[PDB]
Amino acid sequence: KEWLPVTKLGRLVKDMKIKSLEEIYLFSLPIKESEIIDFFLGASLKDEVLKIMPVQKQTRAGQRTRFKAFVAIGDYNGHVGLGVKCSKEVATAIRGAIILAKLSIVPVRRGYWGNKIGKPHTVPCKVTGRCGSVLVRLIPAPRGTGIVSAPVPKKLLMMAGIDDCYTSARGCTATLGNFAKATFDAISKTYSYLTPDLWKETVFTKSPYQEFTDHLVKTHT
Amino acid sequence: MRAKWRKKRMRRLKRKRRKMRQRSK
Amino acid sequence: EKRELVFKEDGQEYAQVIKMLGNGRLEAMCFDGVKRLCHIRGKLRKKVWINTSDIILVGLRDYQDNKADVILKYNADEARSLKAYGELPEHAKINETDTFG
Amino acid sequence: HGSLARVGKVRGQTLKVAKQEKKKKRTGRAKRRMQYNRRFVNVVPTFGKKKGPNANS
Amino acid sequence: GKCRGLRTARKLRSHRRDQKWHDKQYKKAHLGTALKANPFGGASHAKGIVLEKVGVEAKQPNSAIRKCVRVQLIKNGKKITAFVPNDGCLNFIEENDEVLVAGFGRKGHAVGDIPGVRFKVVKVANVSLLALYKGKKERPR
RNA sequence: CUUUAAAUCCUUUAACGAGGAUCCAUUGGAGGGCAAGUCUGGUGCCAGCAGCCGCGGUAAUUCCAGCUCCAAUAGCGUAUA
RNA sequence: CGGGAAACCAAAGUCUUUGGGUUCCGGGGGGAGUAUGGUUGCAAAGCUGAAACUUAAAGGAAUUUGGCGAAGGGCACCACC
Repeated sequence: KEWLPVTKLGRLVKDMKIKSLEEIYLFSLPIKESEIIDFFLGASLKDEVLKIMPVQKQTRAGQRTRFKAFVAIGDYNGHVGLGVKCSKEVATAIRGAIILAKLSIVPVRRGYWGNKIGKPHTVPCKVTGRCGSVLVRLIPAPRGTGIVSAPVPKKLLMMAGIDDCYTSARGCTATLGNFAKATFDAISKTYSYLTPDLWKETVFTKSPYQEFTDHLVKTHT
Repeated sequence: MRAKWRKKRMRRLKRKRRKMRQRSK
Repeated sequence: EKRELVFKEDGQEYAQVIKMLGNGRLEAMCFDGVKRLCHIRGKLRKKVWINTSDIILVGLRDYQDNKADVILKYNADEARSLKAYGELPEHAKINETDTFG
Repeated sequence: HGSLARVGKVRGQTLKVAKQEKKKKRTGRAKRRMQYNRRFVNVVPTFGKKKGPNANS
Repeated sequence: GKCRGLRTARKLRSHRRDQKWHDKQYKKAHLGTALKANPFGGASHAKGIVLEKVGVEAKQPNSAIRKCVRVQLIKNGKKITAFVPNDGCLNFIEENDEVLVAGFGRKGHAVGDIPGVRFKVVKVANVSLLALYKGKKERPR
C-alpha cells in the first residue's frame, strides 16, 4: 500500500522539500513516476477517454487484435496531458493510458485580448503544432466567445482551463490520434514563443539537487 | 491491355472510319 | 433426404431451360409457348447450379409477361415422377439430357 | 408461395394490435426534465462506454 | 497566386476564369447542354403518364426485385422510369393515368442498388401516395 | 359599447362556459455519423429499409405491427436552384 | 539545421512564425486524348479539344504470416555417404 520510490525525486517530494512542481518545470527535470502528480494534484485531475480503436497484425493463425486507447488528462487550472497505450486487454490498456498521460502533463500560460484586466482567459499568442499532416491553430479571443473547434480540441481546451480561443484545421483530421497530438504539441508551445515582457535577464536560484543533497544521500543509498 | 495497343486499336479504328467517310463521298 | 414434391400454383407454371446465357441470367422456353428471361435467386447463386435441359419451377410476374423469377430446381428422379403424374404433357424433352433438342 | 412478384405480402399477412390509452403533456417542462434528472442524478452509469434511458434489460 | 505584381490584375482574372472553367460542378451549372439533357428541364417536380410497369433487378451481393414504373413525360415526351418508393404501393398505380414524379436525392445520380434510375414517385392520380399507404385517404374511382 | 362611408378584425363589458379538464398535438426516427431498446410477435437475401457504410440466410439492436424512449414542437419531413 | 504522408532531399530547406520576381499547367475514377469544327502535312499523322452516360471508389508510402518455374544458409540413419 505504502509507496517506496526508485529515483531521488521521490525522496525530494516525500521529505516535504519540493513545495511545488513549478520548480521541476523550471529546471526541466524528467519525471518517471505517475505519483508525484498524485502528490501535488488532488481530486482536480479528471480522466475522460477519447477513442478506442483496434489494430491488427495478422499471421498464419489469423489476426490477433490489440487495442489502442487514447485518453486526455488535465486539471482545470493549467496543466494538461495526453498519453497513448496499446495492449491486449481493454482495462490494462486504459490504466496504462491513464498512467502515461499522467506522466506527460505540460504547464500552460494564458494571456489577454485587447486589455489586461482580470484573470487571463485565452492564449497569449498564435501557436501551432506539427505532427503527421494536421494543423491546429490557437488564436486569441475576446471574452465570452468560448472555444470554437472540433469536439476533441473542445475537450482538450476546456480541460486545460482555456476559456476561449479561435482555431482552424487543415489536412486529414479524421485520424483522431494525430489530431489530438497536434493539439497537444500546439498547446505545449505556449511557452516556447518569446514575448517582450519576458525580455529581462533571468536569475538562477539554487537547484533542488544542490538544496538537500546531504540529507538525500543519507536518506537513500 | 496496356496503353500502346489500345492506342494502336483506336488509331486503326479512326483510320478505317476516316477512309470510309472519305470514300463515301 | 427425399423431400416432398411440391406442386404448381397460379404463378408457378412448369418450364424447362433450353439454353443458358451469361451475365447471371437464365432463359427458358416455357410450356405455354412463351419465352422468359428468368432471374436466379439469392439462394440459388452458388449453393446449387441450374444445368441445361432441366425443368425449372419458375416464378411468374403478375404485372408483366417478360421475366420469371425461379422457385426451385428439380433433380432427375423427381422430374421423372412428375412426368409420370401427367401434370405436364407428353412433349417434354429430357431424353437422358440429349443435345439434339 | 404463389410468386416472387407479390407486393405488400409482409404488409398483408401480418398481425393487428389496437392502440392504448392517452399520455400527459405539459410542453416539455417535465417530459425532458425527468430524463435529464434520470441521466444526471438518479441513474449513475458504471465506468465504461455509455448507458441509455431505454435499457429494457 | 505566384504572379504577384502590383499591376497584375487582368492576368490573374483571366487565369482564375480559365481555371474555374476547368471544373465539374461549375461546368454543370453554367452550360446549356447539362440542363438541356436533364429530363425535367430544370424543374423540381413533373407530371407524367404511365405506359408500362417494369420490374428491375438489383446490384452486387444485395439482391432483390425492385419495382419501378416507366413514365412518359408531359412537357417533354421522353420515356423515363420511376421507382415506386414504399411497400406494396404498386397496387395503387394502374396503366394510363396521371402521376407526379420527383428526384430521389443525389442531384441526378443512381442511388442504392437499383441500376439506372434517378427519380421516384410522390403522387398518383392527384392524391398523395403517403395517405394511400397510411390509410388517411383512399383512391377515388 | 367601440372601430368604420356602414359593418366585420382587435380592445372593453354583461348572462353561459373544464377533473378520461375527448375543450383528445402532430412530423420523422431508434447499428455508426446521429440525441434514443441486444423488447416482443410475423416473412425469414422474399417482402422491404437504406442520402453514405450497409441490414434482409427460420438467434433481424435496421424490414412489417404493439410497448417504452429521445428531436423540434403548431409545426415537421422530402425534391429541385 | 530544416521539410515531407513516407520513401527521401543541401534542396524537394528558408511555409499558418505563410508575400523576392516571372512563364506553362491539375481539380474523384471511367467515358477520352474519343466525336465534331478549325489548322498543318504527298502520305502516315501532330496542335487545339468536349458532352451525354456510369461508379464509390480509383490511386501514393510502408510493417507483420502468405506465395514464388528468385537467391543464400541450417538440421535429420523415419535423408545420404
